[PDB]
Amino acid sequence: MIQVYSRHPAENGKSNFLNCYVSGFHPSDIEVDLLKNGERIEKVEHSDLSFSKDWSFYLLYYTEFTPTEKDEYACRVNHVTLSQPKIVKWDRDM
Repeated sequence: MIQVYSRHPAENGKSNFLNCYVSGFHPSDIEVDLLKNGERIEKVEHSDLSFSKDWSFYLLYYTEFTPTEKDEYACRVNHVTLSQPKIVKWDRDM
């Protein structure tokens, strides 16, 4: 599926980057977003590099986060094969 992590330890009150790996899916025809309990964060930027058929060797996107006792962070991915994108939530509040 998807395996999310962070670049640094979860410190309640810091801003830092949410890391969502998506591997095996040629970047050209997939969709991935960074969420909060199924809510689009939005401050996320990675531009696809498809060109033609593309080559998945490392897909990652990045968004500003601040962990709180209330908010859960998830990363959603969809491909033509799936009829529904999947959510992977980061172990700290799930």
